[PDB]
Amino acid sequence: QTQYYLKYFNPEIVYPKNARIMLDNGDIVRSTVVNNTSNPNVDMTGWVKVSSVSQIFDETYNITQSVINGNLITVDNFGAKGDGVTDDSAAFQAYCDSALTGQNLYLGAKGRYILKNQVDLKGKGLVGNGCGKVSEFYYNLGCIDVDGSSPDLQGKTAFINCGPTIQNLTARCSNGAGKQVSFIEIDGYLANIDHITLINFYNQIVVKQALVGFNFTNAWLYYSQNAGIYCEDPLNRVSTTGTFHNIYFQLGDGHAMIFDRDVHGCDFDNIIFESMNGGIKARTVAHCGFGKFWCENLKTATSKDWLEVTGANSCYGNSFTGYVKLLGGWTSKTSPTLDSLPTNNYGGVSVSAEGISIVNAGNKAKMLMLPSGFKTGNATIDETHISSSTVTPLVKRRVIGADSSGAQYLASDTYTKLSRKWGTYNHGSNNAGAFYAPMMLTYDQSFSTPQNNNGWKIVKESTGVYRVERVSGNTSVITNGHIVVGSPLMGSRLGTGTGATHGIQMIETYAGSWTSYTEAAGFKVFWRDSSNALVDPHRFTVAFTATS
Amino acid sequence: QTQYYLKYFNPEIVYPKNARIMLDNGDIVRSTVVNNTSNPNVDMTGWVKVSSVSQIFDETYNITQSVINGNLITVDNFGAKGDGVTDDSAAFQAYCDSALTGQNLYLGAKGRYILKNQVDLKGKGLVGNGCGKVSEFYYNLGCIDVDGSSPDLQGKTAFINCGPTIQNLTARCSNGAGKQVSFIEIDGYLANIDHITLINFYNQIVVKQALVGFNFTNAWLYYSQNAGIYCEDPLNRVSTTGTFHNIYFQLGDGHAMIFDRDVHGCDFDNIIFESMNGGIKARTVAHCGFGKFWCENLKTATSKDWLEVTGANSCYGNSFTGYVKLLGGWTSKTSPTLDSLPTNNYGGVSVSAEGISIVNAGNKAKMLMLPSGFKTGNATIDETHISSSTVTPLVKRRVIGADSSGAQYLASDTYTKLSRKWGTYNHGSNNAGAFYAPMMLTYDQSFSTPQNNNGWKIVKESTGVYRVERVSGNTSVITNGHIVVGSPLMGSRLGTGTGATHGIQMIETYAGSWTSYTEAAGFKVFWRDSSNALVDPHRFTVAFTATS
Amino acid sequence: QTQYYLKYFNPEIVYPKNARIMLDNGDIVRSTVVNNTSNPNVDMTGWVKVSSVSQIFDETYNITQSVINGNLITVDNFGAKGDGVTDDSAAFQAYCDSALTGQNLYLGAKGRYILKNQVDLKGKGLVGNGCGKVSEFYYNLGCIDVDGSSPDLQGKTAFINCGPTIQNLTARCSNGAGKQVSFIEIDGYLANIDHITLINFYNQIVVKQALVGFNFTNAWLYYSQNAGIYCEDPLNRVSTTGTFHNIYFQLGDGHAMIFDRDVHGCDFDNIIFESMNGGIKARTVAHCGFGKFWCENLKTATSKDWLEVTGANSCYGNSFTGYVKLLGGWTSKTSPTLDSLPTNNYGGVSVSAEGISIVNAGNKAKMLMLPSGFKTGNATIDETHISSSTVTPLVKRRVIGADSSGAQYLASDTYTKLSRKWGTYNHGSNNAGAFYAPMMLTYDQSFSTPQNNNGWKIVKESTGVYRVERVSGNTSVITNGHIVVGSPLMGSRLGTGTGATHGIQMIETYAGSWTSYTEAAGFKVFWRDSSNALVDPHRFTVAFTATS
Repeated sequence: QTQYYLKYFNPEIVYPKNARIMLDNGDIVRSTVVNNTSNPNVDMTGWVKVSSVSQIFDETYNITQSVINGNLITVDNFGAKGDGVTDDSAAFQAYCDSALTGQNLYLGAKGRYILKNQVDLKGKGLVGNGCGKVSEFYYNLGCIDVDGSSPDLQGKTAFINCGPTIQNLTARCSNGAGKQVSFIEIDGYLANIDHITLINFYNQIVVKQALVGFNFTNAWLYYSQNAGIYCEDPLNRVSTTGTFHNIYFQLGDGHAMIFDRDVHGCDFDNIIFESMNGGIKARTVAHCGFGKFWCENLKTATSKDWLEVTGANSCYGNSFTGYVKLLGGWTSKTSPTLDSLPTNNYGGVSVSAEGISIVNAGNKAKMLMLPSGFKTGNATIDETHISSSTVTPLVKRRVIGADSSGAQYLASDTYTKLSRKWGTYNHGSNNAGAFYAPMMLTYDQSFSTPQNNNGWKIVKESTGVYRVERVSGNTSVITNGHIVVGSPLMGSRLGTGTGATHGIQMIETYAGSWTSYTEAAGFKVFWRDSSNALVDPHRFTVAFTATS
Repeated sequence: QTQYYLKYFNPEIVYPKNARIMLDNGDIVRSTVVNNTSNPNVDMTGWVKVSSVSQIFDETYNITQSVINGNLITVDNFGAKGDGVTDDSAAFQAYCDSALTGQNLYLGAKGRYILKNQVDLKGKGLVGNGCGKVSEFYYNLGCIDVDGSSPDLQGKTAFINCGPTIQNLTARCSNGAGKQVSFIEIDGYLANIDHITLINFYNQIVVKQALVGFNFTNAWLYYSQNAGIYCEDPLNRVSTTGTFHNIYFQLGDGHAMIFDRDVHGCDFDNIIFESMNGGIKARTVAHCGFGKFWCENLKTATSKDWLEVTGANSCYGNSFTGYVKLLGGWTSKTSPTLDSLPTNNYGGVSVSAEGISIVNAGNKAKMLMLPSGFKTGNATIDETHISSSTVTPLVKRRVIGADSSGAQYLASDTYTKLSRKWGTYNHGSNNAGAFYAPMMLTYDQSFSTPQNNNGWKIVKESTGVYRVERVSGNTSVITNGHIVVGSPLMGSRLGTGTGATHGIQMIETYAGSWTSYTEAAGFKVFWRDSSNALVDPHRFTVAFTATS
Repeated sequence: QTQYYLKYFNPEIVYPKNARIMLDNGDIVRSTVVNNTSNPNVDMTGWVKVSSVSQIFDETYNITQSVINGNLITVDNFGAKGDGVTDDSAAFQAYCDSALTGQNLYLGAKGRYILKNQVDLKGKGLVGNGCGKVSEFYYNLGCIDVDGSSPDLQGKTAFINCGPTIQNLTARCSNGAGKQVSFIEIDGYLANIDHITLINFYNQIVVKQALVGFNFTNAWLYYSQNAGIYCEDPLNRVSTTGTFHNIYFQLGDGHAMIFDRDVHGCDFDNIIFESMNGGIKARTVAHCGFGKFWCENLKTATSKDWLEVTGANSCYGNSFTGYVKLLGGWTSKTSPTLDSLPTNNYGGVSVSAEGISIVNAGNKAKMLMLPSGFKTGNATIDETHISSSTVTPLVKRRVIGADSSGAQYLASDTYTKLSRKWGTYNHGSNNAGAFYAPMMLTYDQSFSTPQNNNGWKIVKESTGVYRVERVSGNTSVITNGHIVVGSPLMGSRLGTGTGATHGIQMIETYAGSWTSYTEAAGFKVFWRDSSNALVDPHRFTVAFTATS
């Protein structure tokens, strides 16, 4: 009054419904009741503040601005400044303690949020305001900036009790060298971590308990002092089913990842180690998948394995199925071309352009396929059936030429207990053929015991008459076989040089077995001198086959 | 009265531009025109409500709060309470029917949003307010909570006509046991589903039509009654190019995934089945990739395959290239070590620490590489050229020792139509050498037909004279070959035991072929008794080579 | 003027603290100072506008609406209309130039944002308002719509200097056919691109410099005129460590991806080419991973390789470890079954249901494993040790039958410098056995030089007496060997047909070596006629072994 509007509360006045006056601070209040005689400066019953968002409406929706302000709540709602100077830890904590906030903590649109004290997320996840490059340009636009010089953070993790989300985040530690300040603690059971950039800290990601259903992707993890990702697993729960994809570890003083204990069934792919002092370290790595790794340079170390498994025979069952690039000091115990050890191999299948190989932890056996053919780690190559119960022989087929139409002809071999052959075929005359590796067997009267081949031995029956005979228990037979008798050493083991002439006679299995069915138990060799008298060589060879 | 501000409309007054009065409800209006005589209680032409966000400005931008309220719109804008009690289905529908809303439906920051009626998304995608763990703690902070006890949802899907996005979402069905309430229907063509947690429901994800360009990742799918993901494909369009990564299926009464029909070119990786009653089931699985699976325990079943393909020879072309962990009843038809069947194999390549194998659906053939060597499923191993047209022989090289420098010496074999040899070398004297598997061929006058090896047979020419000769059509030759004659059976097939002495004579291909060029068609064998008289054995063997 | 509220500034009046009056435009101002005599129409010192959000409070937080409006800032804050008509480029630029905005540029909830001029993102990333299907329905709800008919955009990229984020975005170019308008330029070092849909444009994604730590996933890239993704790398920095997953390239006039130069250590998986005119093209592709590709139809081309590498021997070290589906004209140079070339193979390991193979770029060698066995590209298969220094022989073991318990019996072979054998065993009599490939060696007086096998030759000592002897430098020995003498050609090279009878005598290495220890240097062959007189064959064979 008169030429401006201003009226303060007057205890003599009765204010009607909708009457407006000013509080002593100048803010306008509106009476919501008839006959209002209450002083709004001490009692707001029957009054509302007109500048409150509960009294402001969006006519598009016919709701209050108060309701619209529930759409997105951030740390800015709780007084966070994000100004690169002011400690926002209390505001972050108030956010996490509030009944109004959702599953995650959110940053405001723009801000470098300083934290000088530990924040207990109380099970809330963490969502930032962008996943930036490792530069001041991005830190100034949007990040969490933990004050590593703060005495209350020394030896501690900046965020504890994180929920199942860390995403869309840039977070650094400033002035924390030597202070062992780690960034965030998150439980290993059920996590999605994606699109993060972490800078400095001791341990960047501290996994609590053990991995299970833990997914981690698209992370730039720079300058950690101890580890990018650390999992102590103090109760030895055994980590499983963790995925680690698209991670760039750069210029860390320690390792990329440290598991103090055991990891099973985890997957690692498209990982970069650039100037780290260690790759992935674990006690036990079992049935894990490893894809592409790019390992280039070491910070201060001279030589490090990209994967370091400390337990004896504790690296096994793995799939090393991406190329591992090694430059500037990195080594590998998983290459297909690596020679096997008798024990403590990094067990698994290894597949890359280097080779296709497979090895177990506790044995020398290793097979490798290369463009040239095959290599073995134990000087042995087995060929058998997939079924352990099948006891048939194998047949090998091999291209040896063409048939008359010009198509490839694959010839079949034979390798049974009784026969070794390699098939062939004459397409001119249309006849099968074969090449033979016969049984060879030598008689020598100077042997302490008779030589035996496959259940046959040679014995003297009488002067000039020798039996190539079956020993007890040999029930196998010769069927239509080939027979060659070798050269005699006469008179002594050295031989005199005199000769002799041989003939043979078959030994039947039953009466008529040979005559009628070309089945024989064995055969006799008869030796005679130039006067056709029976004579005894000191030593002689025979060669024969058990089939045609 | 003059001690407070309150003036209602008066029809006798002319209100100037910018004059303020109160509506009968107490809200202030401002005249926007000169000479205003319109009653704002019945006609707002020429007036504006001052408490509207269209009349409130952010001076930082010189725009109205109305404009700023277009940045993010959620179901809260349409009256959703998210209070764990109130049915918000009408508010969700209003959101989807609004001209103001964008591609997706969004939840507000905090809320447990109850739905008691089906929501038609009208092509909008769905974005939640967090991907939480499977616990009341997260449901209370942020989720959709479908009332499965609602009669209007029995046997139906809660959300229909979903757009190409489902993300950042926690959704449960409460009190829906036995009511067959499914969560969401989404078209198979062009989808991105990521970072979701779904709890209960009959089918959690209902795919409409068939997959193509369908990407699904980072999902915790717990307690489904029938399937985590169901694709009927009623028109048999054939699903393709679907990706399924980082999915944790736990404690479902049915399967993880059910395809009633056919799936081609899809990828499955880092999947967990924990206490399910079934894995992935399909009619046909063709040219799909399968990576790491962790399969642990069954809910009520005793034995289930992790992958179940029902069609005969309908599992083929696949890549089973991650380790499949099997615990507590899970089985597999895809292990590298599994024996092949004559038909209905789960066709594909299988690569893990268990082995490297390859098999087709409709045939017994299967090759397996292990640390020890090789195993075959059909008792056969072929060795040939990659080209089907090449008809040269192969050469196998094998390490047999060292050369004089101490380097590995790989010796070469020979396997042609006419020669079987294994090479060697003497590095002391610097001479090549070889081991031989000769052709063997036996004459027997008791044979019904002459024995033939590779186009050669033995025939009697005259008393004591035999030709080892080429049959009609055999145009192959012996070049500088080795010849051994075997032992004679005289007088009868059994043999008398008398002997005989042999000599040979070559059979030339043309005049001088042997004498000048060591080429022969064959050779004659001459047999004589101890008086040097020509004599006829009943049966005898020869062994010879076609090369030196 | 008593029946409404309106008072303008009066220079005669002294306004107390909290007094309210109207500016000449009608907006209310409140005095913040005592004794206020300043005209708020020309000087706002000592006054505040009551309709400003700095003067509106959310009592839930006790903060101003101004603070809450810092939670999310979009292009709408800078006057963008998103109305499908108005050019918003100036608003987008103002956003990027503002001190108030964070790491990324954001779109408002709903809008089709027209851009007629280039926007310089100034290092900000780009976040849209949804990743939609390729349809007007989604463009109308939320997208960037670049006006390709704008002369100022011809031959240019619409967005330059993008930060490390492109996500949640739909962007099209309208009316740009032939105008070479590209969408966005982003640096190759440190990027996360995900959940995007791009429609038309010349190059959709223009990578500046070279890839490193570049992650790209979940993209629908339709109708590009030249390339979905283009990387010039003008300085030949060499691209590395880029990931390209879940990309659907459809109906482009050019290629999916074009690298003008070199790519190392990159990963490509779950990619679709549908009616493109080219796949991935690069100069050099080194140590890259390729997973599943679905290649179906060409737009106007007749035949195209899914991967096209132009440099000679510049495709090497790769992993082709997913199935590549080829339909409607697409071809491949990476199939396991493809025959090798002598040079310019697409080098790498290839693993799918088609086969398991490995090949290098610059050599014919290629090994392939199939269900049937093995195939080689160079007519050769090697078998050796993984270690290059090991010089022992190998032993091959092969199933040939069963032992007496019915278990598989694997027999061992022998292949040394001196011995070729295949083992067997008689489980009836419990005796080992063997099949033999002996050394064969022929004497021929018509040879210009003696035949030598493995350091042994045959020489005439005297009439009828021949030495099978070691040549100079052969220090190897026969130990308990088998000896077979072959058939004599008498009188001439052709032979007369007369015979002869042989005997042998060993040649010792030292006195008693044979007699006592069965060690020999060689052996003599003695030939005699039917009168027992020494005689000289023209030619004869021997066969012997160096071991028993």
